[PDB]
Amino acid sequence: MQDAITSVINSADVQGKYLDGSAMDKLKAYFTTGALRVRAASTISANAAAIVKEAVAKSLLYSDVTRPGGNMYTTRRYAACIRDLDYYLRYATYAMLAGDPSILDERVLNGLKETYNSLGVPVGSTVQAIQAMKEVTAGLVGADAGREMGVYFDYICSGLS
Amino acid sequence: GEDTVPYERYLTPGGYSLRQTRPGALREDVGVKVKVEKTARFIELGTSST
Ligand SMILES: CCC1=C(C)/C(=C/C2=NC(=C\c3[nH]c(/C=C4\NC(=O)[C@H](C)[C@H]4CC)c(C)c3CCC(=O)O)/C(CCC(=O)O)=C2C)NC1=O
Repeated sequence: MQDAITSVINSADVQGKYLDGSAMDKLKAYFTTGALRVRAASTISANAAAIVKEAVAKSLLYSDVTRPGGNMYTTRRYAACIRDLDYYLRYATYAMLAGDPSILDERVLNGLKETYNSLGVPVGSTVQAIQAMKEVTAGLVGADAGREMGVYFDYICSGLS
Repeated sequence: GEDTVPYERYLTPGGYSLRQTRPGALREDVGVKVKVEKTARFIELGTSST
């Protein structure tokens, strides 16, 4: 768990060097993008349940997975699916605020593949659900904030696949 | 000896003192010593390996 600042400090410390001009430029880049990160995080905190339910309405609804036999069939499985998608959106917001995806592979992508493979959860359908969540939130917060959200959404989909 | 045009073989100490000890023509050993330029030992010890 480290943001862009802590990773820059960790690189300069593992070097043992002081903060040179490249580290200063990286921190200036983060300190310019931080206000946009803050406003996108507020806008995403506004519409958590709406983004999640629009992602299910785009991908998972009216398909086979909500029908009998699907892994999203029962009300318990539906509630756990909404819980999993809320987790993905919340941690993508955290990784957007930090500017570093270390929290994603520390706390989402750690044992997620083995959990989903033990439960029988389809990984492709949940990857499509995360992609639709990314599409909806990029329609919500704009072009560049949607892109800096979608880089961590693509990180979650890549670590899941 | 009948093959070469002359050339300036000797200077006086006035003329050599004129041309060489000018600041751009100068070296930096020429008259007093220069000490060795090592890096600081606490920087050398603070690195990440011997
Ligand atoms: C914060 C990081 C983190 C994540 C992401 C996480 C996921 C996680 N998802 C689970 C279940 C689940 N996850 C899903 C989700 C899906 N199945 C589908 O068909 C859809 C494609 C997809 C949703 C988009 C479902 C249906 C279950 C329930 C499985 C069951 O009850 O048999 C379980 C099983 C235990 C429990 O429900 O409470 C865990 C631990 N745990 C974590 O600590």
